Amino acid sequence: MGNALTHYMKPDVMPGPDVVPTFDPLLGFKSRKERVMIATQEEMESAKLPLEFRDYCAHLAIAYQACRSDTFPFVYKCAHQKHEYLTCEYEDYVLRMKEFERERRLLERQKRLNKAA
Amino acid sequence: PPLSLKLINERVLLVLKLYDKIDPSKLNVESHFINDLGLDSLDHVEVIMAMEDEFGFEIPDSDAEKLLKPADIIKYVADKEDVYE
Amino acid sequence: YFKYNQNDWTRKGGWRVIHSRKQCVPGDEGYPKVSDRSAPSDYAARGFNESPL
Amino acid sequence: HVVSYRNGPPPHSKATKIGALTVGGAMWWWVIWHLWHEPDHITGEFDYPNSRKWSNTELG
Amino acid sequence: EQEFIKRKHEATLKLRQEFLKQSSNPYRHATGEGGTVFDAGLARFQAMRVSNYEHFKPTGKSFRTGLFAVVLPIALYAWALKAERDGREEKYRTGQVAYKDRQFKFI
Amino acid sequence: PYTVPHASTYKVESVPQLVEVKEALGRQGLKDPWLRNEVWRYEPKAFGTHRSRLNTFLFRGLGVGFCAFLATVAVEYALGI
Amino acid sequence: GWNKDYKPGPYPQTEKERLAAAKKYYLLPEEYKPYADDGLGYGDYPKLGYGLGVEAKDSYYPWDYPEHKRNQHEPISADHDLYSEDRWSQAEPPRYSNAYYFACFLGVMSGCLALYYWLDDKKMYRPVAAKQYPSPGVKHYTFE
Amino acid sequence: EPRSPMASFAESVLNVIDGPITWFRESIVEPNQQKQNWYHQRFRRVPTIDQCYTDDAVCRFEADQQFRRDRMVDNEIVNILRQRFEDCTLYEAPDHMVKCRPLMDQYEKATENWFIKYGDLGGYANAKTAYMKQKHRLIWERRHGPVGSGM
Amino acid sequence: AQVPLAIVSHKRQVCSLYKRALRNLESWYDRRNVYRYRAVQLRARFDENRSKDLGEGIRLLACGQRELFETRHFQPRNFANSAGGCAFEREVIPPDWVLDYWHPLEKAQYPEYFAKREQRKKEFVTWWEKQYGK
Amino acid sequence: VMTFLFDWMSLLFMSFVLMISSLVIFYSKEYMMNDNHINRFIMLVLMF
Amino acid sequence: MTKSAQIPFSSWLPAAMAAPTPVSALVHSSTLVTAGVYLLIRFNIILSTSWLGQLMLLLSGLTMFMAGLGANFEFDLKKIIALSTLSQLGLMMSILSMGFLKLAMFHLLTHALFKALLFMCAGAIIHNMNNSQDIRLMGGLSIHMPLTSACFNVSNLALCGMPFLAGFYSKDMILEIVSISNVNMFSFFLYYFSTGLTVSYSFRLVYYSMTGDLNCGSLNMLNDESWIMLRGMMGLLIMSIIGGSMLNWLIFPFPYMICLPIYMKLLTLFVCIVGGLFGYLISLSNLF
Ligand SMILES: CCCCCCCCCCCCCCCCCC(=O)OC[C@H](COP(=O)(O)OCCN)OC(=O)CCCCCCCCCCCCCCCCC
Repeated sequence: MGNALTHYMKPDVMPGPDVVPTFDPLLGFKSRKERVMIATQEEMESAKLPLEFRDYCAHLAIAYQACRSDTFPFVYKCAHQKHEYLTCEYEDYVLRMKEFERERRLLERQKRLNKAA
Repeated sequence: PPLSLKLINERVLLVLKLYDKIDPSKLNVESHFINDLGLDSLDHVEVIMAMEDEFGFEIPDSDAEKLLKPADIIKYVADKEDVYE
Repeated sequence: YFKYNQNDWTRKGGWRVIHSRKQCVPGDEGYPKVSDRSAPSDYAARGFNESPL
Repeated sequence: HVVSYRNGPPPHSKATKIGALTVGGAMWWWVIWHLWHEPDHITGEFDYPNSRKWSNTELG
Repeated sequence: EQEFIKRKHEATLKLRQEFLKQSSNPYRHATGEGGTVFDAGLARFQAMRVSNYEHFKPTGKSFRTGLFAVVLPIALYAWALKAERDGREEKYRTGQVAYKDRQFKFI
Repeated sequence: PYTVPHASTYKVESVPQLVEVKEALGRQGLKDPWLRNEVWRYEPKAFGTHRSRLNTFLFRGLGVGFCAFLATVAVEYALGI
Repeated sequence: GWNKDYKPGPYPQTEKERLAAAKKYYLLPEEYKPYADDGLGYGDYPKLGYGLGVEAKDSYYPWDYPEHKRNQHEPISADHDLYSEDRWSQAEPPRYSNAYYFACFLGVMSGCLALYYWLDDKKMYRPVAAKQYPSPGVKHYTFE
Repeated sequence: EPRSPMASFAESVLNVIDGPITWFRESIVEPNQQKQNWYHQRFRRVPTIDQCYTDDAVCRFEADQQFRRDRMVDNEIVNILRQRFEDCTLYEAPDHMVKCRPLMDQYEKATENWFIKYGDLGGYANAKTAYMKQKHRLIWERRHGPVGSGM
Repeated sequence: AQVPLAIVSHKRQVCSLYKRALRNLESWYDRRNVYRYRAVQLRARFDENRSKDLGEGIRLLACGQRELFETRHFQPRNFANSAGGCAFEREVIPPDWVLDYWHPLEKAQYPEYFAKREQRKKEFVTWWEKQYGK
Repeated sequence: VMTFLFDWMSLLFMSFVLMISSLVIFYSKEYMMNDNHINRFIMLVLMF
Repeated sequence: MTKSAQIPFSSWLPAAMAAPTPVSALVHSSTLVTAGVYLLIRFNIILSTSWLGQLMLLLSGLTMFMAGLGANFEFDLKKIIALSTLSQLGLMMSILSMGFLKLAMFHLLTHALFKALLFMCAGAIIHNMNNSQDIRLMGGLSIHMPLTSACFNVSNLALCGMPFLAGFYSKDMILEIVSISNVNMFSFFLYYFSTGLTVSYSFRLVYYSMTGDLNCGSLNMLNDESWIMLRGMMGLLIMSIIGGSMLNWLIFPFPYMICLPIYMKLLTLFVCIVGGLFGYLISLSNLF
């Protein structure tokens, strides 16, 4: 069982694994803010961040590396603000879930678009 | 470990007195297992296997035919354990 | 041996040490930093740039 | 190499019992200390959203 | 068949007493020159391993063993090597591959 | 083998497992001769029972661990609240 | 004793020569059994061993050579390498035939390969749209 | 500079390592050493196998030796370029997909040119064999077009 | 000074089948009470067939050996110190004449032991001359 | 080339394997004091 | 694959129980079984993109299933711990195929620590018992070895996944990162079942060797007066207690974020309790 089983059943309803949005944004025409980044590429390369961990909040990971190098090897003192970095990742994950859920609703709208004609 | 002949004698007579098909009386080291006692051909296999699970080594079939009394049982155990005192 | 008898460019058969770039966290000297030796000839010099020839 | 026949072990020394209580105390102290101070790893570090009762006006 | 087992047992007892006499000898040990007690079976095994050719005759079973054991894998393996190298040589000499997209440049 | 026991110190009726397998064999109508040989095992004084061995195995030193946990609670409140 | 003195001779073809060959190899006349002269046979050599192994022989017999499990003048088996305690010899006989083990193993492997590569195109996935990365020119928006 | 205790401990251990060796160099090894001069050995240009005659063997030796020496020189050309690419990979540890692509382009061009000059000659590569290879290759690019296009 | 004889009796075959069946039975059943109950059950199964004659006894012996081959455990319990176990012949003791090839300075560490060894060499050559002759 | 790598992964695993081997050898003296040539076992464990 | 004993070249470890016990500890715990994983940690860039990743994700999962079912059905202590090494290697190699070399290395170091202690224990048990290591012989060692039984308890629960141990800090992070990433249904079925299989054969080894009737034989020796073994036992015991605790804080410059649902997060603990009860209560033997 699972959602992939529904991907074997409803391909036009279920989006699938790792889907591109396939839609023009601002379809609801609300005030969607632009995701900006405080840090730039130069200090991102100076902090030796890998290509996988370059999210939209990599500066919290940069501050976590600063607190790691400030107190080493005793790195149990930064833990709470370490949790802060994880919460940013959690917020990013929520947005990903948001997009996926929005995707499903839009394909559901496409289903009644198939009932439009 | 360290063994002596009296410990082997005490162990063999103890586990033979624990056997219920033989009576605790009329049991001696020179007593024959076949005609002096009431054990049949199949109970000798149980006696030999009790010797095996006590002393920790298995006994072959022809050596089981060779042993007929507790005296050569003690001699057979003392041969492998190599006490000889 | 690893400080003054490294594999120089004049010979083959020393312990040729190649080192990676150290990371720079905030609180270090020159935190906005680009990697140096970005010219192509500066990689794997082994002391050729200081040669008298 | 002490040996006991048709019986259990000889009665152990003070050092082995004190060490056994030390091992059990250290292991259960570490376990209970980590269930008190960091109980967040067992349940989950963040609360999972349901993604079922989200409003359609927010998501468009 | 019981008397056959008894005769084999008597021969085994004679060979066992011969082994116990000869393997545990003071005077053969005391010379200091090492060696082996005289065993007929090891010598017969060694000379069977060395001098085996005189019992070999040209027979269709022996010819089939020598054909499908040695000559036939040599023939198919040489044919496979020749076919692969002929196809790769025709591809290499026709001009169907470039100097930059060529396998095994030794570089 | 230094301290061999007597033949009279082993009794079948002391161990309940030998009692229940002898009762099952009596229901079957048969008897086991070697049942007196395993009296020294399943002995409740030197060896433990099944329930006590599991409790002394899995929960061993848990009172000592809880006491050390309460000690760390007591000393950690003075340092960092 | 050399290789020319002690040597397997010709194939006997005679009951008297078979008896003399059995007397030569310390083998009882009923025991001796020469190889069939098919071109790859051994002329004047007994066919011994050839069971499921030398490990099938009992270790409780007082052998003169316990490292090979043989007597003193007992002749060596012809394929003594292949049937030795190193290779292809067992104590007990095997429970099944030789094809059963390979058949069960290849059946289990065929089933697991078919089940895994049938489910390769349908993989489990959490409800996550796409991982987000800052390539230049995304113009990507949040939900605020 | 001692930001963390681990870095301060590493600096202390590196100073304890660094002190006696530079003392032994600057106090013992660097005195009593004479100043001798050694030079990188330079070679003239012998005439190539093109000017050599068929029966001449005194000049085929010089052409074969300079062909072997040029093969050696190009071998550490390609080897040095490969070490430049590897040092690019180590120095740009999370970003070697951008910085090392032109260095990989020069390395691939050098390997292609090395195989065009020296490839398929074998173990016994004389100066005659590479010249016959170059003549046949230039004949093929005159008639049939470049190698790999077809024909 | 006897060696075992290669003949086998029907009593020997029934005894060996009983011993191997009980070994397979205790390899199948780990606990001692269950093993003793199944041993009395196997004792009843082997005691029920005592009254039969020789031919039916031979047929039942062959059927029991075949069935024990069918139900044989994949890892039977065996004693490690005996033959067939894991700990059988863990070390190989060389014969004592390598002690005869020691250095005299190496022989000086045990002089009483080597003098006792020389005395037992005289006793052994006397024993070999009176046992196996000249 | 004869090559050495010094990254954190290799150094950490190399330290862990050396610690494991030291504590197994300190176990192995009491385990193998009944053995004959313990020196053979320990030098072979060191080359391992 | 041939070095780390996978399908079908996995037969050389029950051979490797014929080695002496300290070098069997070194081989299975670290060194030769580990080396195959290290080369694939190096080649994870090729494996995460090629079809070799799918092939190893099938094959090491099959090694997990075979190893756990084997160690549930085997009656040999040393072979059971060799099958446990095989199950842990299959769990590590499967994680390696889907990237996650750091998680594979994190489980490798903790597995080397705890496995060695169990092998050092098992050998301490075998020395005190007559060499024979059949688990039907030793039955009641929880009283008779109050420190060896405690060390076996701690490292066995570390192999199980008792929470906040060195085994748990990497087994939970392996089993939840697979639950947030894309996984085949067969490989997702083979994972949780194998973790359940591991506490099943671990608690079966608990009931056989310990907490039961002693079945070894009429003459035996049993003591805990040896201490040269036990000092190294205490050293790896303190290391197995705080080993994943010191390592989780320094192997990860970027901690992996877990946002699973509550049932998939508690699935590994739930199958640990189900396999612990199922690997023990089935192993209880009564009459009839
Ligand atoms: C808290 C958490 C973190 C820590 C724990 C976790 C990580 C560590 C894991 C292990 C924990 C401790 C385990 C302790 C086990 C017992 C160790 C010990 O101290 O044993 C005693 C030892 C041997 O005693 P004995 O049996 O008498 O041996 C004969 C004489 N050696 O006797 C001695 O040690 C005393 C004599 C020592 C003599 C040498 C001292 C050092 C000298 C300099 C050596 C330099 C070597 C340089 C060459 C190699 C390196 C390049």
